[PDB]
Amino acid sequence: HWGYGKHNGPEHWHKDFPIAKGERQSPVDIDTHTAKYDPSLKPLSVSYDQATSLRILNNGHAFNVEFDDSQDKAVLKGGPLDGTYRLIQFHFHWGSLDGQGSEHTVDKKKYAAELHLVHWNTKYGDFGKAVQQPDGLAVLGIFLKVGSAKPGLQKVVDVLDSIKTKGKSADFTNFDPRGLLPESLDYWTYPGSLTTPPLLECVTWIVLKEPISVSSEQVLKFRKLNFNGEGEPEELMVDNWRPAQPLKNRQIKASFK
Ligand SMILES: NS(=O)(=O)c1ccc(NCc2ccco2)c([N+](=O)[O-])c1
Ligand code: NA
Ligand SMILES: [Zn+2]
Repeated sequence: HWGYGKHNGPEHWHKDFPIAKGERQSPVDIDTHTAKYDPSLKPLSVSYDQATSLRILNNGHAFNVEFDDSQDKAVLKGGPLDGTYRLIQFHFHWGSLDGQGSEHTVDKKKYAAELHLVHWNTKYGDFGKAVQQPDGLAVLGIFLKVGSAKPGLQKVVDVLDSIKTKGKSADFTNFDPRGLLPESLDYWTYPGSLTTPPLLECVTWIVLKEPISVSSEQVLKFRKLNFNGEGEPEELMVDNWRPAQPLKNRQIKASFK
């Protein structure tokens, strides 16, 4: 099955998932000098006050913080989006060292990690139907650099010991994702895909320009997770990122001048 290693990683995914070579794959490099300001783009409306987190899961690839998406409790709208997109989960991608880990790059710069807040378009009723649509998903991407600690991340860091291996989960109620945002909501946007199999081309990507800072100790704890299950040889969960893919016939738009 797919993963991030030499024999099952991104260079192999196309065999089982031929859309890996498709026309709107993610991530991409954001070439900042050619991303054109679009004055018709609206401010992003992130409404997370009523978010209800439920659980955190090590799925063998990353960890997902899952939300109650049976009502419009945490939603993303505005920006490039038409309608309303409901938060279902967030997760991260990160590196073995601070100089890599992000999926998107900015003028070829790799950040230490990247946070993805995943939302589905409520006009399709359920996530499974949304991922059959070219405008089914909106993913808010936020870069992480290593510096000062992010206070709102520490509750995540501290539960990771309890979900070390694939298939382990823990209660994770009352987590406020507002604590993971940067100050500015300036963004770049483009049409793309999921960055892991099944690589479905359903995503409006919204990538924030301002990184959040996390401490070295915080990211070091991400790197103590395991890809393997309990009682299997230890494979540290590091370098769970897909490299940049060809931009093809797409334009990245900037929300800011
Ligand atoms: N790195 S990402 O934000 O693009 C991403 C990748 C895969 C999946 N899911 C994979 C999957 C299984 C069935 C359909 O879809 C998700 N997600 O679900 O939020 C997000
Ligand atoms: Na452009
Ligand atoms: Zn992701």
